[PDB]
This record gives sequence, structure tokens and C-alpha cells, in this order.
Amino acid sequence: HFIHIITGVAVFLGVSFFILSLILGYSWLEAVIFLIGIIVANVPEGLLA
Amino acid sequence: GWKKFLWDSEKKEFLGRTGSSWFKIFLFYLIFYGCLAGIFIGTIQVLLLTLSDFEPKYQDRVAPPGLSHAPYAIKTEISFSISNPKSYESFVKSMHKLMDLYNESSQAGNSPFEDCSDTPADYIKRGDLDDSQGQKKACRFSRMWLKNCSGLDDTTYGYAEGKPCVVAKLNRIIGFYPKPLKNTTDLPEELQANYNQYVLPLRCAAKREEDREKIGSIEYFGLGGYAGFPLQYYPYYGKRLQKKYLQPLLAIQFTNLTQNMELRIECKVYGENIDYSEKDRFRGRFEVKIEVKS
Amino acid sequence: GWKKFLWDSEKKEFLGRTGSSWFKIFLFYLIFYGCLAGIFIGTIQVLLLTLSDFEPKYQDRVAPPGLSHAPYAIKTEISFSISNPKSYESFVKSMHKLMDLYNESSQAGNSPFEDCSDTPADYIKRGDLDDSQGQKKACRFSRMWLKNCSGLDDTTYGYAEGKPCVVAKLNRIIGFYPKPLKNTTDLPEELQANYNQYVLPLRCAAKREEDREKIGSIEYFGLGGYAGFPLQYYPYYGKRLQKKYLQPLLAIQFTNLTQNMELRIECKVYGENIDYSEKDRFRGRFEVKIEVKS
Amino acid sequence: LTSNIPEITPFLVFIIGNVPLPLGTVTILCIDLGTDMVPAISLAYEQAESDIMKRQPRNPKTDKLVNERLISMAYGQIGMIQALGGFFSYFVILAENGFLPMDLIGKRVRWDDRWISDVEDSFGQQWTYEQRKIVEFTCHTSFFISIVVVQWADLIICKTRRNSIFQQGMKNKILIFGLFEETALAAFLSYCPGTDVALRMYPLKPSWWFCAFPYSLIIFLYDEMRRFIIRRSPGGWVEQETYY
Amino acid sequence: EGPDNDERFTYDYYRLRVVGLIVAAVLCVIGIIILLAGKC
Amino acid sequence: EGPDNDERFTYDYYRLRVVGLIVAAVLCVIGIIILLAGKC
Amino acid sequence: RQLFGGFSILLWIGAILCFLAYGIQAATEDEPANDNLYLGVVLSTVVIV
Ligand SMILES: C=C(/C=C\C[C@@H](O)[C@@H](O)[C@H](O)C/C=C/C=C\[C@@H](O)C[C@@H]1O[C@H](C[C@@H](O)[C@H](O)C[C@H]2O[C@H]([C@H](O)[C@H](O)CC[C@H](O)/C=C/[C@H](C)[C@@H](O)C[C@]3(O)O[C@H](C[C@@H](O)CCCCCCC[C@@]45C[C@@H](C)C[C@@](C)(O4)[C@@H](C[C@@H](C)CCCCC[C@@H](O)[C@H](O)[C@H](O)[C@@H](O)[C@H](O)[C@H]4O[C@H](C[C@H](O)[C@H](O)/C(C)=C/[C@H](O)C[C@@H](C)[C@H](O)C(=O)N/C=C/C(=O)NCCCO)[C@H](O)[C@@H](O)[C@@H]4O)O5)[C@H](O)[C@@H](O)[C@H]3O)C[C@@H](O)[C@@H]2O)[C@@H](O)[C@H](O)[C@H]1O)CC[C@H](O)[C@@H](O)[C@H](O)[C@H](C)C[C@H]1O[C@H](/C=C\[C@@H](O)[C@H](O)C[C@@H]2C[C@@H]3C[C@H](O2)[C@@H](CC[C@H]2O[C@H](CN)C[C@H]2O)O3)[C@@H](O)[C@H](O)[C@H]1O
Ligand SMILES: CCCCCCCC/C=C\CCCCCCCC(=O)OC[C@H](COP(=O)(O)OCC[N+](C)(C)C)OC(=O)CCCCCCC/C=C\CCCCCCCC
Ligand SMILES: CCCCCCCC/C=C\CCCCCCCC(=O)OC[C@H](COP(=O)(O)OCC[N+](C)(C)C)OC(=O)CCCCCCC/C=C\CCCCCCCC
Ligand SMILES: CCCCCCCC/C=C\CCCCCCCC(=O)OC[C@H](COP(=O)(O)OCC[N+](C)(C)C)OC(=O)CCCCCCC/C=C\CCCCCCCC
Ligand SMILES: CCCCCCCC/C=C\CCCCCCCC(=O)OC[C@H](COP(=O)(O)OCC[N+](C)(C)C)OC(=O)CCCCCCC/C=C\CCCCCCCC
Ligand SMILES: CCCCCCCC/C=C\CCCCCCCC(=O)OC[C@H](COP(=O)(O)OCC[N+](C)(C)C)OC(=O)CCCCCCC/C=C\CCCCCCCC
Ligand SMILES: CCCCCCCC/C=C\CCCCCCCC(=O)OC[C@H](COP(=O)(O)OCC[N+](C)(C)C)OC(=O)CCCCCCC/C=C\CCCCCCCC
Ligand SMILES: CC(C)CCC[C@@H](C)[C@H]1CC[C@H]2[C@@H]3CC=C4C[C@@H](O)CC[C@]4(C)[C@H]3CC[C@]12C
Ligand SMILES: CC(C)CCC[C@@H](C)[C@H]1CC[C@H]2[C@@H]3CC=C4C[C@@H](O)CC[C@]4(C)[C@H]3CC[C@]12C
Ligand SMILES: CC(C)CCC[C@@H](C)[C@H]1CC[C@H]2[C@@H]3CC=C4C[C@@H](O)CC[C@]4(C)[C@H]3CC[C@]12C
Ligand SMILES: CC(C)CCC[C@@H](C)[C@H]1CC[C@H]2[C@@H]3CC=C4C[C@@H](O)CC[C@]4(C)[C@H]3CC[C@]12C
Ligand code: NA
Ligand code: NA
Repeated sequence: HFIHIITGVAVFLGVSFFILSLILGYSWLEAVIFLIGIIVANVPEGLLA
Repeated sequence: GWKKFLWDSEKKEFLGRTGSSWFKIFLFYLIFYGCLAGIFIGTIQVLLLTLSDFEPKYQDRVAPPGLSHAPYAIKTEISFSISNPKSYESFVKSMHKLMDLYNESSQAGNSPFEDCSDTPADYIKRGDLDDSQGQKKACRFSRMWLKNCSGLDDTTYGYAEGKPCVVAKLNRIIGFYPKPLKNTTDLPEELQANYNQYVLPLRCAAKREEDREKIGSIEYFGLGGYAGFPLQYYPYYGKRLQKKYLQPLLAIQFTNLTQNMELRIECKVYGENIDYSEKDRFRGRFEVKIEVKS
Repeated sequence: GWKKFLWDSEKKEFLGRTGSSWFKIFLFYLIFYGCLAGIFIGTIQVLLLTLSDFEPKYQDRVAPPGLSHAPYAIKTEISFSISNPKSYESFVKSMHKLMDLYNESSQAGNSPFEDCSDTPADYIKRGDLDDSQGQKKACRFSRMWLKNCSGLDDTTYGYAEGKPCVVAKLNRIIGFYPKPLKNTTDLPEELQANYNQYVLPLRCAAKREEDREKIGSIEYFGLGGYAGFPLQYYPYYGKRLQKKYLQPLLAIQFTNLTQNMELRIECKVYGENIDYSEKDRFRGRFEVKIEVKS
Repeated sequence: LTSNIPEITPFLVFIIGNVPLPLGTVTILCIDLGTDMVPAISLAYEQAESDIMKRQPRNPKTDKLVNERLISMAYGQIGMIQALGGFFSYFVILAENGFLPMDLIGKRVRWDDRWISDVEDSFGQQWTYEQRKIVEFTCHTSFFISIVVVQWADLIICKTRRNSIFQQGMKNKILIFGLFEETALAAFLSYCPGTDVALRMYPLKPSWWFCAFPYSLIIFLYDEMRRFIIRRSPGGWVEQETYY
Repeated sequence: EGPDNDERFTYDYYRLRVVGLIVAAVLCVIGIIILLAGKC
Repeated sequence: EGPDNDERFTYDYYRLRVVGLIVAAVLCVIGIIILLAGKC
Repeated sequence: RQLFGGFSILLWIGAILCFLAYGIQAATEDEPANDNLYLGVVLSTVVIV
């Protein structure tokens, strides 16, 4: 359940960091690269094990 | 020199500098002493936190308990004339101050005083050292129990006709259980008779072998008529958990006292967790010098 | 759920609590992050104190010095067509940006520029690394010294007719004294002729043995006509102590360059405190790919 | 959950503030595998605090494992401190090598360009591409060590939640093993002759190891007091807010 | 401080690596000793 | 904590004095060693 | 399920990409660098462990 909530928070922030990047002038590709990296860095790993 | 060093009007200096300097030094010292005060207050607050409110962290210094007395005698001497009334006033004022706390009016109602056995009994445990069951309850101690030294009949308590009393008291200690000596073949001479296990015995005597004859009849008054302290008034739970608590008392009348002569009387309590000290003359025992000069 | 968790009107709660709680938590976090910020700022100020304003505490990473060049070529390749003018614009803009700092108008007056030997000379020490004798003085470097690559006659600098120039420059290092190789029997082939001790030699060649033939006449322009850097412009005292300081430059014209073919040219400086690195291709030497396709 | 903050803050300042990258890929992998595997396992083996049987049972409806308080202590309070601890070692390494803090805002665009061999520092020197990349990597290694140093404190404070460590004691052997082993991993990777070529870690000078020490002591002292207030005042503000 | 001020550009990384390795080995040994004391 | 709670009123001053003396002797020895190292 | 689950998959990609980065290098550029080869050799070892 927790993992689920965090995933929601992470996906949101990803789209947000995206708008901050394009309003600052990056490349359409750099924004998706950032979205992918941020969502991967916000979800915890190992809890169930 | 004299004037120039005090106040010159060209460089606008007082004691040696102008003004801006005085402002900077004063401001620095104010801020510095403020940081110092704040740090000291914080390090003292952490200490006020560490300790508990119902129990001193260390109880090795006040153990075993002492033995204090009223009246308040300076140098442990009670000297007074049977004729001049202004001779034993300082004593009666003290005796009265002590007995004034056992007035029945104070021990009124169900709370927080409860009735206890009129005869010596065993210990009573009112729980642990917590705040769970609120303020504990202490046993009542009536004034009248002391028969001829109560200030109710003869306010003076005896000093009026050459027969003084001495109200002995055991020092209050938190969680201290008094343990009297057992009936085994090894026991002092005096203690053999009236071996009420529930009573801590107190017995006075003469310091020197000669004074024995010059000392008369030591008449002890107490709970149940015994010369001791009833074990039911223990243990003591501390001020915070047992406000309005009364400790037992023992009256001692030194009847038939030789006139115009200094008598050294040593009183001593007996018990297992009771130990005397050659340095502290008030640990377990006490000394009194009486001289009823008339 | 949906509504009750967002806003209920009986307990007056938002997201789960009333208000006082939000005020206490917000106040705590504000004070906490304030203490954190203050401590970080203080620990960073002590660091800004520790260091000196005229000299980096560690000079082991920038040593020995590198060798940079203008123009600004990406991937170390200079490819341009002799017909299309919009092909070598990015190069000329850079070359011009570099040479635009040696304008005579900037080097005007007695201060802070002083005249130095028109022929290579030895070192010049303007004192220690202090603020005692104010801003030091640096030697002037005229544009005209570079003969055919100066942007004063042929603004393009050569790219217009298949004859490009390359202005090489030695990386500025504080207190670095260049030391050229001595006349002993051990010295490269090239360096033998014109052994002006006061000049640090720079010589370009071909990376591969084959390309040798395809490369024409390398014509070096510099101070005194030599292919090097005069030792008189050293050492460098740093920005703070020597603002308005100009470093020597060396022009290289690659005349007679084969058309429509990639040529790999490696330039290299020689000296005692000069060492190359197989990992850093800009330490002491540099590589350029030229292809004048027309 | 605490180490998440120091690994994400560098990628944030790097993109927003435009400064040189404080933490890389190899160093991050070193953090996850070093300070989060063995110390975490050691925690399982912990003993029971005296209090275990002197406390009321739990109501599953009202008390959960992951509630809004755990994220408050890990992310909010402890995390931000480990992040500041690593940022200090970074700023120190750069300032000493010639690059100061004021001049660092905006140098990224120019820093990450392999072609500008002329990069100029604060003291006016001119740096090539690998000469400046070496200092950046020395910052990655220092960040790593500052993380292990702050982890020391985080681990010590994790042993107990109501009692102090002076009360609980240091009788856990696996936890000690973890402290010594991690320190060894950092020293080994930073000083070994060849990690430069393969892993990209560079030797650390002695005055740098100590940059993270003040931030490591602050965490320990804070948790100790945080607990004293709990023991003395039940059902207070601290227990309502930070007791996880 | 004179032309021959080459020391200002040199660092003894060798000694540093030697000491760092000695320390690493010592700390690791201490760890093994504590982890295995008693064979359990 | 029961009638036989005599431990709450006892302190092992003997062990404390022994340790304090061992430490005092050690510190003093260290001092002499440092002060006289070399015979000057 | 262990070596090829859900979070390790991204690392498997990092390794792939880096190897391609070394191939285009050695095939094209004379005297290349090796940060990519060692990066792949390190990432693969992480997924395996
Ligand atoms: C593995 C991953 C994947 C990749 C990994 C990668 O890294 C590596 O593997 C590399 O790949 C290695 C692979 C190598 C492969 C091969 C190589 O080996 C071999 C060699 O490679 C070399 C290349 C290599 O050298 C390269 O350099 C590598 C790098 O690549 C990336 C580069 O940067 C970049 O790509 C360079 C490439 C090139 O530039 C590409 C350009 C674009 C493709 C394209 O534009 C070009 C071009 O146009 O494309 C055309 C094709 C078209 O069909 C495409 C269609 C376009 C669609 C347009 C729609 C756009 C869009 C989209 C909408 C959704 C939204 C929307 C808004 O925008 C909307 C709006 C519309 C309306 C826009 C319409 C625009 C129209 C545009 C189009 O029409 C076209 O452009 C057009 O058609 C064109 O043709 C035309 O020319 C147009 O030109 C112009 C267009 C403009 O340009 C353009 O539009 C622009 C500017 C838009 C701007 O945004 C506009 C703005 C200004 C803005 O509008 C603006 O004004 N704002 C103004 C604001 C303002 O005033 N404000 C004032 C304020 C007042 O108040 C013009 O304008 C137009 O008009 C015109 O039409 O629609 C076509 O082809 C051509 O045209 C082509 O030219 C970057 C990297 O990928 C890589 O490094 C080669 O050169 C070489 O030859 C080869 O041999 C995952 C990544 C990891 O997950 C992540 O970690 C990641 O690694 C990090 C993030 C990296 C970062 O950090 C690194 C350091 C460390 C990191 O690693 C750390 O790890 C970070 C981590 C991350 C996280 C967090 C934390 O930190 C850590 C924590 C983790 C911890 O926690 C864990 C717990 N779980 C545990 C622990 O792990 O993890 C750094 O090193 C990195 O650098 C850094 O990034
Ligand atoms: C090279 C690397 C070296 C690293 C050195 C790290 C040094 C440590 C850093 C800071 C230490 C100070 C932290 C003090 C925080 C308050 C702790 C506190 O309040 O604990 C309260 C406890 C009382 O618990 P209780 O009565 O409820 O237990 C009841 C047990 N039952 C239930 C069985 C009866 O007290 C106790 O345990 C008694 C424990 C007393 C410990 C005193 C330590 C302070 C002495 C010096 C501190 C340093 C000052 C500045 C140093 C700068 C150094 C350069
Ligand atoms: C320069 C300034 C730097 C400042 C940086 C701050 C760093 C972190 C700050 C503090 C962390 C260290 C604090 C150490 C705490 C020691 C506490 C202690 O001493 O509590 C005494 C205990 C209690 O005993 P008891 O019988 O009453 O317990 C009865 C237990 N009941 C009741 C369950 C039976 O005694 C025992 O635990 C038994 C004896 C255990 C002795 C442990 C010694 C090892 C301690 C740390 C190891 C070093 C790790 C670092 C590795 C890197 C090195 C290169
Ligand atoms: C617990 C997990 C947490 C951390 C896990 C990390 C996972 C990483 C896994 C593998 C990484 C492999 C790294 C390989 C080591 C280097 C190999 C290599 O590619 O080297 C290349 C270099 C050549 O460089 P160059 O010619 O360009 O230098 C020119 C120098 N100029 C020009 C200045 C003179 O070789 C040399 O320098 C020669 C030096 C050779 C170095 C020997 C060191 C041995 C390496 C590992 C053994 C240690 C295992 C630990 C055992 C513990 C027992 C208790
Ligand atoms: C490099 C530096 C290394 C060392 C840094 C040390 C930093 C740590 C220092 C302090 C830790 C801060 C902990 C923050 C917690 C404070 C929270 C607080 O405000 O909690 C107050 C509680 C009140 O609880 P309640 O139930 O009545 O609330 C009822 C509330 N209602 C009415 C709404 C229901 O407790 C009270 O008021 C009474 C208890 C007050 C406790 C004060 C403790 C001060 C201890 C140490 C600070 C001094 C350090 C000096 C060092 C100088 C350094 C230069
Ligand atoms: C269960 C526990 C058992 C523990 C038993 C331990 C027994 C003791 C064994 C070793 C103790 C320390 C040995 C000291 C020798 C280290 C070698 C060394 O000082 O090398 C330094 C030079 C590196 O060159 P440079 O600095 O001039 O480069 C230029 C530097 N720049 C680029 C910054 C300018 O080396 C070279 O050139 C040539 C390098 C040749 C290969 C050296 C091998 C080093 C790799 C591993 C050995 C250390 C194992 C430690 C085990 C710890 C357990 C975790
Ligand atoms: C150049 C440097 C050379 C250094 C070489 C040193 C060689 C080692 C020599 C001594 C090492 C330590 C010896 C340990 C024995 C100490 C004796 C001891 O632990 O005694 C304790 C008892 C005290 O009684 P209690 O605690 O029950 O009282 C009741 C306590 N209350 C009142 C609080 C309830 O002792 C008693 O009863 C009987 C006491 C009998 C006499 C003990 C003599 C102690 C005085 C001096 C000896 C220490 C010299 C240290 C030199 C340091 C150099 C500055
Ligand atoms: C210059 C700096 C380091 C000085 C910091 C001083 C700190 C430690 C001092 C300043 C004011 C102090 C507070 C003043 C008043 C109270 C109320 C009391 O009921 C509990 C302690 C408490 C909360 C004090 C704690 C310590 C305190 C916060
Ligand atoms: C909560 C406590 C411990 C935080 C204390 C923060 C202290 C260290 C901070 C607060 C404000 C800071 C000062 C703010 C401004 C300046 C001016 C600058 O030109 C020199 C540093 C100086 C003088 C700072 C020194 C550090 C300082 C005094
Ligand atoms: C936390 C407590 C109990 C122990 C703290 C240990 C600290 C002080 C130890 C752990 C590892 C140690 C470092 C290990 C290796 C080196 C390299 C050497 O060339 C200089 C000293 C230096 C940099 C050591 C300094 C001291 C050090 C940082
Ligand atoms: C200043 C630095 C370098 C060294 C500091 C040394 C301090 C920590 C040393 C000096 C003398 C030491 C004390 C000497 C004697 C005793 C008596 C013993 O029964 C308990 C420990 C105790 C109380 C020691 C504690 C540690 C102590 C206070
Ligand atoms: Na992880
Ligand atoms: Na983590």
C-alpha cells in the first residue's frame, strides 16, 4: 500500500520537473530523460525482502 | 594628564577613546555574555530533565537514618532554672513548634489521613513509586498518645517543676524499612523484655558509669505504651507522593533528676539497618546534657 | 472518506488535524531549518577565511600547463569550403574574439602596461606575492607581431583562399617559470637550429608518417620571428595582482595544404617542466584535423 | 529511507543552480551497496529495550508500521542534515583547488564542455578539461566518505527509539562489524592504486575526511535529547509528532 | 620564491596510499576479529 | 521494591578507588617517560 | 525473477547502452577512451551480485 502511494507522489513530481525543465529551455528529450530518472529515484527498493 | 586623560575637547575622548569604540566594545560584551548565559541555562535544563520527581537518584549518603530531638539545644545542653520562667522559654517554643504539627484539627476527615491499628503493627505498602493511584494515605498520629508530654495539660511540658521531656524522632527516609533485632540469644540486656517485633526500640542511658546513680527514672511514652516506633508508619513515600505525612514520635521523661549537676544522657535506637558512626554523633543515637539548676 | 478526510465541520479539521497543530509543526520546522541554514553558513564562512586571496592553496593539478588554441574547433576538426563564405564564420568569430583583447587601444598609457624588449629576453620578477607594491606591471604584446594572421590586413585571417592560421597559447599558471631544453648533445632534431635560450619552442608535425608528404609549409609567426614563447612574459602573478595581463601567442600558417583530404596535425611544445599525458591530449601538445575542401 | 535525500539533492541543484555534479553513478552505487546492506541487516539482530514488556499492547487500526511520522524523521529532519554534510566536503574541495563558491553558480554549461580547455578559475588560472574533471571526481569521493561518516551517527541513533545508547549499551557485535567494515571500504576505494582508471575515484587528502564530523555529532545529540523529552513527558507534543 | 620552486607543484601521493592501505587492512582485521569472536 | 531492597543504599567505593589509583599511576608514569626521554 | 525482475531491468539497459557507446568509439575514433567499457563491466557485476 505504501509503495503504491509513493509511486503516485513520484509520478506527479516527474511531470512537475518536466514543466520546470521546458520552462527553462532544455531539449524535449532531456525532459523525458529527467522524468524517467526521477520516478526511478523516488520509489523505495527492498522493503518486502 | 589629570584633565587631558579625563576629558579633552579636540579629539572628543572620554577616559581615552571617542565613542564609537565604547559602543562596539559594549555591544560585543553584551552579546558575548548573552551567549554565555544562554548556554549555561541550557546545560542546566538538561540536568533538571535527567532526574525523577518521585525519587532521589542517590540514597547512599542519607543511610542509615539519624535521630533528632526537640527541644532545640545548642551544644546538646539543656540547662534551665526552676524559678526564673524566662530560662526555659527557648525550649518550650521549640517543643511547641514540633508538637503543633500533630494537632487533631489538621488530621481531620477521611483524606488524606486514615485510621491505623492502635497497637503496633507491621509494614503497609501503598503501591509503587508512581502517580497511578494519586496521593497515597498516611496513618494518623494523635497527640494524646504522649501522656505527660503533650502541651495539652501542662503547656510547659514539665520544665516547670524539674521534670523535663524529650521528644525523639527518627529521620524520614524514602523507601526505608526499619528492621528490629530478633529474639535470638544475642541481643542487648535491656531489649529482652517486651520484644514486640513490630516496635523499633529506643533506650537512653548514661555516658559514664558514675552518672548512672545520678540519673533517675527514664519514663518512655509512645504508641501502645512501648519505648519505640511502630513499624506501621513505614515506609515513607516522599513529599510529592505523601504530602500531609506524620512520622512517629517518642516522649522521654527524665524523672528524679539530681539537682545542680551536669548529667550526660545518651539515647540509642537498635535495629538491623541501623549503624552508628564515631564521627557523626547523631547517626542512630544522640547525646543530651541536662542540668536542672535550681 | 473523500469529503470527511478533506474537510469536516464538526471537529474543524483540514487533511486530518485542526489548526493549532499545523501552527506548532510549521513553527518547529521553520525554526529548525533556520538553525540548519545558520550553521551551514558559519561553517562555510570559516572556509572562506582559511584561504589566501593571492594564491590557490594547491597547485598540483594544473601542472604542467596545457596548450589551447583558437579557433574553437569541435572534435578538433577545422573543415571549411573555400567557396561558401558561411562555412568558416564560426571560426573567424572565435579567432577575432581572441585577438580582440590585444588591441593597442587597450594597451595605452604608462599604466599598467610597460614596454619590454622587442627581442626575447629572460624572466622578470616584480616582487613577492603581496599587496605591498600595488598592482604589478605586465609586458605589452602587439597584434602586428603576428604578421599574416592578425585580422588587421585580411580580417578572415587566411580561410578565404585555402591558407589557414592557428593561434596557439600556453595555459596561464601562477608562479610558473618556463624552462627550455639545453644545448647538450641530447635534444630533438628540429630544436637544434635557432636555439634562443629565452624562447620556448613550439613545433607542429604530422601524426602519421604518410601525412608528412601531404602537409606543406608550416610558417610560424611570433615574438622576434622565432617559433616560441618569450620567457620575459613570465611568471604570471595571478588576476588579483596583475589585472590587464597579456600572455604571449604564436601564429601558425599551414601553407600548401592538400585539397579535399583530412590531415591530422599535432603541435607540441618542448621544455623541462613540460610533460605530456596519454590521457589528456591537451597537456603540452594539441591535435587539429584540417580539411580545406573546395 | 534516510539515504534517499543525499542522492537526489545533487541532481536537483545541478539542473536548477547549474553547478558541477556532486554525486555520480559509480559513487551512488557505492553508497547503496555499502552503508545500506550490512548495517541494515545488523539492525534485525538488535536486542530488546528494557521497556518491551512495560508497554501497552498495540491497536492495529490506530498504529501502523509506515505512518506520516517515519517520513518526518527520515526525509525531513535526519536526511537534510546528511545532505548538508556532503555539500560541505564538496565546497571545501573546490575552494582549496582554486574554484570558489560565488564563481560556481553557472559554470556547469562551460564546465561540461570537453572543448573549453581554457576554463578560468577564481584565482585567474586556466584549467584544461581533465584537470578540472579530476577535482570534480575528488568531490564525488569526498561526498561518498561524508555519507559513510554521517551514516555512523544515523546507525547509532537507530538502535533505540525510547532509551539512550548509554542505557541500551553497545553489546551488538554485528553493528560494530558494520561500522568498521564500511570505513574500510571507503578508505580502500579512495586509496587503492588503480581505482582511478577503473572506478574513477581519487585519493583524499587528510584534512578532508573531517569535513563531515560536525554534522555527524549534531545528529546524535539531537536524537538523544529528542528521547529525553519523550521519556519525561508522555502524550506530549514530541510523542505525538516524532515517535514513529 | 625563485625559479627552482618546483616543490610547490609536487605531492607525495605514494606515502598517502601506503598509509591509507595500512589503515584499511587494520580496520578490516578488527572487524573480522569482532565478528567471529567465539566461532558464533 | 520489597523489604529487602538494601542494594538501593549501597555503593562499591572500593572498586572505584582501585580503578582511580591504577589510572593515576599510569598517567604519572606516562609523564615521567615523556619528561625524561633522552636524559635531557 | 531475480536477475531479470522490474528494477534491475533498467540497470540492464544502462549496461547495454554503455557497451554500444564503446563500440561506436573503437570502430570510429583512433585511440579511444575506456570509461564506457569499465562502466559496463561494473554495472553488469552489480545486477549479478
Ligand atoms: C540510460 C538512460 C538513457 C540515456 C542515458 C544516457 O545518459 C547515456 O546512456 C547516453 O545516451 C549514452 C548513449 C550513447 C549512444 C550512442 C553513443 O555512445 C555514440 C555517440 O553518441 C553521441 C551523442 C552523445 O554524445 C550525447 O551527448 C548523449 C546525450 O544525449 C542527450 C543530449 O543532451 C542530447 O540528446 C543531444 C542530442 C541532440 O541534441 C538531440 C536533439 C533532439 C533529439 C532534437 O531536438 C534534434 C532533432 O531536431 O530531432 C529531430 C527528430 C524530430 O522528429 C523529433 C520530434 C521532436 C518533437 C517536438 C515536440 C516537443 C514537445 C514535446 C511535448 C511532450 C512537450 C512540448 C512542450 O515539447 C510540446 C511543445 C511543442 C510545440 C514543441 C515543438 C518543438 C518542435 C521541435 C521539433 O519539430 C524538432 O526540433 C524539429 O522538427 C527540428 O527538426 C527542427 O530543427 C527544429 O529545431 C528547433 C527545435 C528546438 O531545438 C527544440 O524545439 C527546443 C530547443 C525546444 C526547447 O525546449 C524550447 C525551450 C527553449 C523553451 O520553449 C523556451 O524557450 N523557454 C523559455 C523560457 C523563458 O524564456 N523563460 C523566461 C522566464 C521569465 O520569467 C527549432 O526551434 C524548431 O522550430 C525546428 O522545427 O512538444 C531530427 O532528428 C533533427 O531535426 C534533430 O536535429 C543527453 C543524454 O541523453 C546523453 O548524455 C553522438 O554525437 C555520436 O555521434 C555517437 O557516435 C536513462 C537515464 C538515467 O536514468 C539518468 O540517470 C540520466 O543518465 C541522467 C538524467 C543524466 C544526467 O546526469 C548525468 C550525471 C549523472 C547521472 O548519471 C545521475 O545518475 C543522475 C541521477 C538521476 C537519478 C536521480 C539521481 O541522479 C539518481 C538517484 C538514484 C539513487 O536513488 C535510487 C533509489 N531508487 C538509488 C540510487 O540510484 O538517479 C549527466 O552526465 C547527464 O548529462 C545528465 O543528463
Ligand atoms: C574521534 C571520534 C570521537 C567521538 C567522540 C563522541 C563523543 C560523544 C559526543 C557527545 C556526547 C554528549 C551527548 C550527551 C547527550 C545527553 C545524554 C543523556 O542525557 O543521557 C541521559 C542518561 C540517563 O539515562 P537514565 O538515567 O534514564 O537511565 C536509566 C537506566 N535504568 C532504567 C536502568 C535505571 O545519562 C547517561 O546514560 C549517562 C551517560 C553520560 C555520558 C556523558 C558524555 C558527555 C561527556 C563529554 C561530551 C562531549 C562534550 C563536548 C565534546 C567535544 C569533543 C571534541
Ligand atoms: C572527532 C569527533 C568525532 C565526533 C563524531 C561522532 C561519531 C558518532 C558519535 C557517538 C557514537 C559512538 C558512541 C559510543 C557509545 C558507547 C556507549 C557505552 O559505552 O555504553 C556502555 C555500555 C553499557 O554497559 P552495561 O553493562 O551497563 O549494559 C547493560 C545492558 N543491559 C541492561 C541490556 C544488560 O557498555 C557496553 O556497551 C559494552 C562495551 C562496548 C564498548 C563499545 C566500544 C566501541 C564503540 C564504537 C566503535 C567505533 C565505531 C567507529 C568505527 C570507525 C573507527 C575507525
Ligand atoms: C563490497 C562491494 C562494494 C564495492 C564494490 C565495487 C565493485 C567493483 C568491482 C570491480 C572493479 C575492478 C577494478 C579493477 C582495478 C584496476 C584494474 C585496471 O584496469 O588497472 C589498470 C591500471 C593501468 O593504468 P595505467 O597504465 O593507465 O596507469 C598509468 C599511470 N601513469 C601514467 C600515471 C604512470 O593498472 C594499474 O595501474 C596496476 C594496478 C593494479 C591494481 C591492483 C589492485 C587490485 C584490485 C582489486 C583487488 C582487491 C580485492 C579486495 C580483496 C579484499 C581481501 C580482504
Ligand atoms: C555543533 C552543535 C552540536 C550540538 C547541537 C545541539 C543541538 C540540540 C539542542 C536541543 C535539541 C532540540 C530539540 C527540539 C525539541 C524542542 C521541542 C520543545 O519545545 O519541546 C517543549 C517541551 C514541552 O512539552 P509539553 O508536553 O509541555 O508540551 C505541551 C504542548 N501543548 C501545550 C501544546 C500540549 O518541553 C519543555 O518545554 C521542557 C523541556 C525543554 C528542553 C530544553 C532542552 C535544551 C537542551 C539542549 C540545548 C542546549 C544546547 C547548548 C549548546 C550550545 C551550542 C553552541
Ligand atoms: C583478512 C585481512 C588480511 C589483511 C592482510 C594485509 C597484509 C598487508 C598487505 C598490504 C599492506 C599495504 C601495502 C602497501 C603497498 C601499497 C602499494 C602502493 O602504495 O602503490 C602505490 C603505487 C601507485 O602509483 P603512484 O601513486 O606513483 O601513481 C601516481 C599517483 N597520482 C596519479 C595521483 C599522481 O603503486 C604502484 O605504482 C604499483 C602498484 C602495484 C600493486 C599494488 C597492489 C595494491 C592493491 C591491493 C593491495 C592492498 C590490499 C589491502 C587489503 C585491505 C583489505 C580490505
Ligand atoms: C613512578 C611511578 C610508580 C608507580 C608504581 C605504582 C605501582 C602500583 C601501586 C598501587 C596501584 C593501585 C593499588 C590499588 C590498591 C589501593 C588500596 C585501596 O583500594 O584502598 C581502598 C580501601 C579504602 O576503604 P573503603 O573504601 O572501604 O572505605 C569506605 C569508603 N567510604 C568512606 C566512601 C564509604 O583501603 C583500605 O581500607 C586499606 C588501605 C591500605 C593502604 C592503601 C594505600 C593507598 C595509598 C597509596 C597507594 C597508591 C599509590 C599510587 C601511586 C600513584 C602515583 C601518583
Ligand atoms: C548562543 C546560543 C548557543 C544559546 C542558545 C541558548 C538555548 C540553549 C536556551 C535559550 C533560551 C532557553 C529556553 C528558555 C526557557 C525555557 C522554558 C523552560 O520551562 C524549559 C527550558 C527552556 C525551553 C529553555 C531551554 C534552553 C534555551 C532554548
Ligand atoms: C542556531 C545557531 C547555532 C546558528 C548560528 C549561526 C551563525 C554561525 C551565523 C548566523 C549569521 C551569520 C553571519 C551572517 C553575515 C555575516 C557577514 C559576512 O561578511 C561574514 C560572516 C557573517 C558575520 C556570518 C557569520 C556566521 C553567522 C554569525
Ligand atoms: C568514530 C570514532 C569512534 C572513530 C573515528 C575514526 C576516524 C577519525 C578515522 C577513520 C578512518 C581514518 C582515516 C583512514 C586513512 C587515512 C589516510 C592517511 O594517509 C591519513 C589519515 C586518514 C585520513 C585517517 C584519519 C582518521 C580517520 C578518518
Ligand atoms: C583531554 C584528552 C586528550 C584526554 C581526556 C582524558 C579524560 C577523558 C580522562 C582523564 C582522567 C580520566 C578519569 C581518571 C579516573 C577515573 C576513575 C574511574 O573509576 C572511572 C573513570 C575515571 C573518571 C576517568 C575517566 C576518563 C578521564 C576523565
Ligand atoms: Na536501495
Ligand atoms: Na538507500
